[PDB]
Amino acid sequence: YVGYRGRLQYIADALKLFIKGIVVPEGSNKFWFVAIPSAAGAICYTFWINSMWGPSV
Amino acid sequence: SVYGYGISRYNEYKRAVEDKNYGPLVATSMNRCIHCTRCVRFATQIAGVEDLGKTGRGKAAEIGTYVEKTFNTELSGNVVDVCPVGALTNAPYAFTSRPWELKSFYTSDVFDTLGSAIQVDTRGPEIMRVLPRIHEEINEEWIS
Amino acid sequence: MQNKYMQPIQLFIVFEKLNSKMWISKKLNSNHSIALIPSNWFYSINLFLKRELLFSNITLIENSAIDTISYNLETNQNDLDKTNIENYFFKNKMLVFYNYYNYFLKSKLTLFIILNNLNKSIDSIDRIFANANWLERETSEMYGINYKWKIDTRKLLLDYSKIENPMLKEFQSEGTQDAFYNIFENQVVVLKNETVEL
Amino acid sequence: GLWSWTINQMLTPKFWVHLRREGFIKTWTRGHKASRHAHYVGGNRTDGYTKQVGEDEFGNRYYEDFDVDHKNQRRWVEFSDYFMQMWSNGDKVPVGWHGWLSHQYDDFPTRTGNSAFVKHHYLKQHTANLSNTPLNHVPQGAPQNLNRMRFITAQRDRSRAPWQSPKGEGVFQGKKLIVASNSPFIDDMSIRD
Amino acid sequence: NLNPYSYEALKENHWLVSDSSKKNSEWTHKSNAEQLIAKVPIIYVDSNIVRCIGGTEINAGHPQVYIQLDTRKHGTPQTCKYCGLRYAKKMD
Amino acid sequence: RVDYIVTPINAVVSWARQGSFWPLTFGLACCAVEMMHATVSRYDFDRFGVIFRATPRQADLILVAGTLTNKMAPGLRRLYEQTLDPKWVLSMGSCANGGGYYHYSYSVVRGCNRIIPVDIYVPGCPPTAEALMFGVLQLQKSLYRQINEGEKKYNKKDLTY
Amino acid sequence: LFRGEHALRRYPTGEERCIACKLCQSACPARAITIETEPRPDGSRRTVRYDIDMTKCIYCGFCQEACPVDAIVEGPNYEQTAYLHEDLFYDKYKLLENGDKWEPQIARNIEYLINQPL
Amino acid sequence: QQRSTQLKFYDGGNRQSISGIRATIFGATGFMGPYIGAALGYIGSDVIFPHNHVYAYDDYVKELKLCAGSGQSYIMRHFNYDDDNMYDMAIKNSNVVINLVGSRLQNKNFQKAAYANIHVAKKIAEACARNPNVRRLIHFSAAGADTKSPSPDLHTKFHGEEAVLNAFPNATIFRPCTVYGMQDYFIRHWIKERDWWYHFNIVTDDCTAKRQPILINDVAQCVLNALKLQESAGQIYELGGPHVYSRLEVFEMLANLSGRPPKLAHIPHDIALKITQNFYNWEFFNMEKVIKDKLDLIVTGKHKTISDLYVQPVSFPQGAEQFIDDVRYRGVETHDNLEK
Amino acid sequence: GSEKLIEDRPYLQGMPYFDRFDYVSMMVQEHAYCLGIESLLGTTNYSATFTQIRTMYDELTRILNHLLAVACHALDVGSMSSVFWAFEEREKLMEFYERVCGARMHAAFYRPNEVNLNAVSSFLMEDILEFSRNFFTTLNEMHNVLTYNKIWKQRLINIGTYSFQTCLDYGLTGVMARSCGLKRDLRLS
Amino acid sequence: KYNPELYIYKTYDMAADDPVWRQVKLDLEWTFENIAERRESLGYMPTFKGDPNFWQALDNSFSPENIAQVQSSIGDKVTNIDTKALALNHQTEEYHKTSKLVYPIRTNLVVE
Amino acid sequence: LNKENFNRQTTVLPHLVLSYLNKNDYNLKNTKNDYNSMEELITHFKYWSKGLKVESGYTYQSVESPKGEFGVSMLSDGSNKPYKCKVRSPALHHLQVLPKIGKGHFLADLVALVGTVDIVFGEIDR
Amino acid sequence: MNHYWGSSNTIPASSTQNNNYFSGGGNNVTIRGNEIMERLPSQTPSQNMVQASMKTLRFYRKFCRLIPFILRIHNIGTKFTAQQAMINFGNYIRERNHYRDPGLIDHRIQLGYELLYEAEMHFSQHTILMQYLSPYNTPLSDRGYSYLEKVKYGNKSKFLQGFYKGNKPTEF
Ligand SMILES: NC(=O)C1=CN([C@@H]2O[C@H](COP(=O)(O)OP(=O)(O)OC[C@H]3O[C@@H](n4cnc5c(N)ncnc54)[C@H](OP(=O)(O)O)[C@@H]3O)[C@@H](O)[C@H]2O)C=CC1
Ligand code: SF4
Ligand code: SF4
Ligand code: SF4
Ligand code: SF4
Ligand code: SF4
Ligand SMILES: [Zn+2]
Repeated sequence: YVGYRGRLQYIADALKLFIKGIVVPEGSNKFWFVAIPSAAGAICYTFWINSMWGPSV
Repeated sequence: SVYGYGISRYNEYKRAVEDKNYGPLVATSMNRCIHCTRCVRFATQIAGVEDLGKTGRGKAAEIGTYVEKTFNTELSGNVVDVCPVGALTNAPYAFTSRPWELKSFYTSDVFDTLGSAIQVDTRGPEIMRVLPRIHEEINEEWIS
Repeated sequence: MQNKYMQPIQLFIVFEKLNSKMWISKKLNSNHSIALIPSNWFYSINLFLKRELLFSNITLIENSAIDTISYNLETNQNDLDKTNIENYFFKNKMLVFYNYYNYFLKSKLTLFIILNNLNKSIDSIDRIFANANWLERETSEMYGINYKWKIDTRKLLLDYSKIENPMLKEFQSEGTQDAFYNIFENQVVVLKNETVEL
Repeated sequence: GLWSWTINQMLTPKFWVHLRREGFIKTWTRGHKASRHAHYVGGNRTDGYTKQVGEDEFGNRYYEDFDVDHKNQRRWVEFSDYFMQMWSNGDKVPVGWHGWLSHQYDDFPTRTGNSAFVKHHYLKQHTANLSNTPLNHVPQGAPQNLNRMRFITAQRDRSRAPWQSPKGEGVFQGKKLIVASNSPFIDDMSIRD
Repeated sequence: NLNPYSYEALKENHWLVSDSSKKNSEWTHKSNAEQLIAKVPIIYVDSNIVRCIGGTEINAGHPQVYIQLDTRKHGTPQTCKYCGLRYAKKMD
Repeated sequence: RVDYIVTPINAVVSWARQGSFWPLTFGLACCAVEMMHATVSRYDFDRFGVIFRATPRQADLILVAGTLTNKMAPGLRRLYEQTLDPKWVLSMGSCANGGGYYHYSYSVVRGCNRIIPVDIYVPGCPPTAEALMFGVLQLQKSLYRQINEGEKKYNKKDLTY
Repeated sequence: LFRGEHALRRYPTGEERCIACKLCQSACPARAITIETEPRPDGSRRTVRYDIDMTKCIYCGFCQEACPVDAIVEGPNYEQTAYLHEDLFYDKYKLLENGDKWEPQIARNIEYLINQPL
Repeated sequence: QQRSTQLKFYDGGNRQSISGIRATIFGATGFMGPYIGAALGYIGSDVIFPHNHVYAYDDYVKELKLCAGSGQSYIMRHFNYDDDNMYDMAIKNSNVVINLVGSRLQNKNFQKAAYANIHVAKKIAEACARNPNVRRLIHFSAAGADTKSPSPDLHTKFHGEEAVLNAFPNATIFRPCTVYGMQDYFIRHWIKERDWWYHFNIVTDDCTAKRQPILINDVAQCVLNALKLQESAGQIYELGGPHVYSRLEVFEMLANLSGRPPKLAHIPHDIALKITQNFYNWEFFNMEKVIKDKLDLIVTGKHKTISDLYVQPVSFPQGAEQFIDDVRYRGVETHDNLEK
Repeated sequence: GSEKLIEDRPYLQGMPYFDRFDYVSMMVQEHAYCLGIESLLGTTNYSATFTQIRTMYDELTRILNHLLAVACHALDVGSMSSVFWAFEEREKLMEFYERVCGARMHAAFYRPNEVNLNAVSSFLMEDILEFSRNFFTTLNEMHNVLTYNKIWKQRLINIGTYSFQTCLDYGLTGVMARSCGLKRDLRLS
Repeated sequence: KYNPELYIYKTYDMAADDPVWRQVKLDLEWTFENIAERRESLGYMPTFKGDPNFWQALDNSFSPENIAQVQSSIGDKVTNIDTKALALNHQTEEYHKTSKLVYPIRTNLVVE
Repeated sequence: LNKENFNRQTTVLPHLVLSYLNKNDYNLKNTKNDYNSMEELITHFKYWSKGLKVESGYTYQSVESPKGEFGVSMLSDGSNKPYKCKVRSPALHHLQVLPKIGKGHFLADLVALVGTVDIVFGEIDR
Repeated sequence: MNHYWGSSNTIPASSTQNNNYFSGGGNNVTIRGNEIMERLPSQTPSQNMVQASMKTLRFYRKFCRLIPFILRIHNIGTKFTAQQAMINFGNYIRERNHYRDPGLIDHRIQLGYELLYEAEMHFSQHTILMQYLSPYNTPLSDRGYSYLEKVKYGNKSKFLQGFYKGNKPTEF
């Protein structure tokens, strides 16, 4: 039911993940609690660099 | 339920007799009247009024008065308490509720100078009705 | 009852000091017998059952208390006999029934202990039977039967910060305390219970 | 929302027959109406389109085909309202079609003649869920109820009816304010010959 | 027509104030079933005793009840103690 | 001049929020057993996109299914507070609605609405899987519609002022 | 036999089937059915109020099972989700309307069920 | 008079009890509205709240629905706020009418500030004079409500208070001074600014303005006592703290309670006002907030006081300590403190 | 507080409370309550015994409980599809059961000494046979992934090894007693 | 105890791993086939068919004119209220109206 | 093979045993109803208002539920409501022994044992 | 000993040292234990009211020794001071001073110890635990107090004050 035959579930999931708010618990270091997701995301997108799609491509 | 057979076996149309009209104090249902003579005996011996008797014979005997009239003898509340079946009931309390939903507390009246003991049955914040209590030292088991 | 059944008179034989009173009825199965026992020789009876041949192969099936304070025969009052559990319960204030199953004899035994002391204190079989820990904890939490020298006295099912014995003849159905959400406290608070009545 | 009927489903005699019969609008709308499977569009058998078993009072069309691969998927209904993929709800069905669609009874609602259900005078049209809507059922004593005061007064008057005291100016026979009683009953003994 | 709470009215409607418009009951009982049943006509029955169940078969309506159509006064109809239907004598 | 784009943005946000109404993996009693049966293959809540999330910090739909007692009300309030915003609440079963059979029990919360705010309620005890699905669909429709309920008034230029 | 939405049935003439026998109230295992009855203006045995607290109603159908005149019934309506806990407290008029909406299928079910022992 | 303010109630009840008070509350979607609704319903009172707050899925509306028990609270949806018929229907059978609708700190337009306050007060008070069932009428005004105040919100509050007093002779004009609470806008504002900066708190003046903060629970208790007092009808009441404190003193008290070192970076008031006026305003940034910080908000004593209602408010330091336990600075603590 | 709840209500008034006790197995508890009521009444349900419907309902409840336990254990161990398969089987079983009472998991059809003889269809028996074939197929499919999987074996082999004396001390019964080597079962006694 | 009978999981079919289970499966298949053949022998099946006349206000014991008048009073035109049929079915004890399902049960397609 | 028989239609006869062995009770049940028998009406009223009276006594009946022996111990003082009703659920016994069985196991093994203990929280809670 | 109050159930001060490099030690009298309380054995039977009183005094002292940690952990120190909480608990205990049954006293002591351990384990909500520690006849020190009753019912007797308030709802 996500669009026509549920063809856009992933886009809706990403948009909803953006939509929901996040609150850092007062019992933890906000600096580290925020830096961990940002560092993980920066490391996550870097996987595209070490990838070959063909001969010398 | 206790001393009965358990099932019924008389598969025929039942006899019917119309109810009477005796005022707003005695609710009459002659169909369930088993002609137990309780009303006649109580009126003749306890209340002292002479208006109840057995009319007819066979399976069509009428448990009621011959002529159409009301029973006003200051003990009309004892007629309902005297009928062994649903022949006589409290018309003001008719269809009010069942005994399963009434809470009864024993107290004493103040309406009469005797203050005969009674039991007041109530349901929640609303008082449902009152019934006589057996007090041989005040009023036996009858009330006004 | 077409199976072989016999009273466990060995209990009174070993005890040699307690007048044995046993009862067998067709309301229960053919292998169920109920006997009244004094609380004095209760731990002794439990140990003797726990460590005796032809009886060591036993396991505690259930344990429950009966508030014999207000248990009254509603109907057929004249039908009471002179050796009736109903009369025995009417005589006492509480009756603790412990039902065990003996696989060696393949039978069911029900020890009924009559409690009349105001403290409702009895010995604990938790140190004898392992399952008796949680059972006795629940029994104490519900009926107030004080298991002396018990393995654990911690609460079992009663609500936190609540001191009551709901499984008692005095306790009404609705209780007394009800929990709402206190906005002035931004948390759950507890106040008096004002319940709707039928 | 595009391609309600795929090429594979459109490459069948059933699709051509339905399009020639019911038109392009109806052919496309069925996929948006009651989409259950791309291979089940208009039925599972490819020889033709399943006939319309009946029509609901709310415009819904109920059909049934035994060629479905699932036993619990025998009868289906297509609703008229298809604003969104999740716009329609299971409360739009009529009472007559509810028993047939739920396999409660094989009897189905009939428009005229012999009817599988009785037609009494007190029948009222079935409506969808009024919850979270202005047509929601209103209890007698609710705060938003515009006449909860009357219901409260009636309930109180059952055992706690207040005494109608005087309101305003009136005659006073001494310290006793003179006001007439309002008892509906009439004392005949006081006025009789 | 007669004013409520009269002695004649009390004698007639079994010491009750009958409501003609039936809106008073439709509000008190929260249902217009009183007027809906009042829309029914009076039925004449030949037998002096009738068996009423409110339906067509046993357990398909209310329990069977025997009503006596032969009373002291001729032509006095009786409403069912189980259903809203009323039956009267065929002739008198 | 900010409502023109916001309205399409509001519609897209409503569609996205309806598409990922993840129920909380928090069930207690027979009503929760029925809800779990509603997660089975036969009852495809995945068709509507309902995927159970274990953590309240990552959940959006609170499926209160079971009986609430005096020993669980503070935990329920703490979970409701810990639920990430925006949040919706659906109480399935009579016990979660109003106690049900234990409405007169001393160890009953006597209603889940007195503990946490509830958006939707289900009547059955236990409600059918179809009943739970219908309730979820109604809640999703309400959430999609509630985003732009026409609270703002339209100016003379047909613009929400 | 699906015990769906509680509803008040009626005779084919439309008259109230409830005979104020209090059997439903004495049979509701949680006492979820509340009745307040007084003699009708015509004298019928009908209640002034008939309430069913769906918050405390198990929808068990015991009232229908013990119904004396086939008044209380359990219609097939299962989509009774309520957005208000106050709205969930159905009453006499609401039950009458619910029975009016789904009387036909209820009538067919009643006929089939009666035909089971018949 | 012609409208009896007598409303006899049994306050000894609970959430599920009956007190006899029927109330209509307008503008309760803020911080005080939920508190007032919980306070009234705590003794078992009937509450009706007309609301049209955007993004209705916000916890404010659902929590306001939880102010009273089930069957005792009603939330009227999409009230027009300009319909006299709707206003009359809202308090048709309510003996209390409480108007807390007022310009938000983020609200900046002079027209909207004048429109909302003045028009809402006039219409609500006029409707209150058309329904005789109303026994009490309360208007939640600002303590610093004055005609010459540079704060347009304060000027509109003073004008609305005058209009409400004119339309309904027996109104109760509340003047709270920076009520402190959980969802408040002073302690929460300071905490939010400090956490967003993590270095200091932005100030636009010398922080010399005097303030008398009060507890939200104290305000609710005072409101209940005033509703229980007949002489409070047609009276203006002021709610200030037991002791007066400056803005710098408030910052120092907050720092002492929390342990975070108070660092305040000062900025030019003129440039700050120009920037906050030349842009869109939010809850954490408002020209109205700047003007209020450049304004004195103290209990002027020109009318009745909380002492007239006979409620002794608790210490603002005690309230702040109760409210900010978890935001403490993680200093060196004993080994026993590590096990919290 | 189900104990006091039942104790403050009539005998029939506390009937559904047994279903809520054992949520997975609502028929075994109802059957036990009916048997206990009959024993207190000193009689036996002749119609229920002669119809064998009590045995069929107990077997269906046992099968449903076993399927649910297998689903939960597989989910806990890490198998996510056996839960779905057992849930489909339980849905079929509940559909069959609801034909006798109208509820999926709380039927409460068994009365103390009375049986609703009208609600008995031979089509129910035929569908029960078909469901038995389907359940045999489903059990084979489930055993194809859990019986011989090395991961499942190493996750269950010698785990929680109890014995006869261990079971006797704490009174472990049922499947636990059967696994402990104890041949105790009230059905065959 | 001196001669145990051990059921060992050896085959991919748990039913095949027990001779009694295989026999039960064969019996179920045979019974299903026999029932199917017995039903196929008739080629038609009776089924419960409700009638609007079943929801009639009065029973057969009532008079014919009275029954028609009662049916007209409720504005009933769907149930059969014919006086001739009412007189003909006076005091009848028929079972019910029944329908006949005709084999084979196949989907009714609208194909052109 | 018959042509108009349910036996011809279905080989299963759910009423055959009861009809052959208890024909008197079968006929009594299939013939008389509360809508037709006044005694049956009284029975329906008593069963729906006060319930059948139970003789005073204490009994304990156990049934082999799938989780083990589920027992009910009912003591009735003669009234329509039992004086006491205790429930011995095998789930409680399984919960009481998990710590004795959980000792020495890892976290995954503990979860697996909790799954294999066959404990239903409703049965334990009562 | 192998008990929740045992000396060995103390959290080490350091990750490698109990208290210090020269001696050991830990805090468990005023703080929580290292591990959970597996078992809570029943109190030994005291046949003398003197022993019962000694046990009651020991329980009161133990409760007082944890009043600071209980208040600090629950963030409920604003409601009353530690001495104020101790005084309120003493008044509450004095309310039950009429007891004379050693078995009842032992059962009450066991229940109180269990409740305190539950509070020590933070298993119970703070808003509910405040019921025992709240002031008997004074307003909570975490919120403002209104003397409306003291002013209006100034020198009014208890009977008059009760008559002026009303024991039930005035509307129904
Ligand atoms: N906070 C303080 O310390 C002080 C506060 N006050 C005043 O006290 C009053 C009550 O406080 P509080 O509960 O926190 O409320 P808020 O100031 O936080 O919020 C304003 C309230 O009124 C509504 N509202 C705002 N603007 C309008 C408008 N134009 N038309 C209609 N309704 C509107 C809001 O609803 P919605 O969600 O729809 O916007 C909300 O319910 C406020 O009006 C405030 O000015 C006075 C002195 C000090
Ligand atoms: S008391 Fe009743 S039963 Fe007896 S004769 Fe009179 S009417 Fe008949
Ligand atoms: S209640 Fe009694 S008097 Fe009335 S009809 Fe029944 S058996 Fe007869
Ligand atoms: S409402 Fe019914 S099904 Fe749901 S948990 Fe309660 S008793 Fe069980
Ligand atoms: S059993 Fe039927 S007729 Fe009797 S009171 Fe209940 S609903 Fe009314
Ligand atoms: S369905 Fe069951 S719980 Fe609901 S009102 Fe009827 S008897 Fe009571
Ligand atoms: Zn009738």
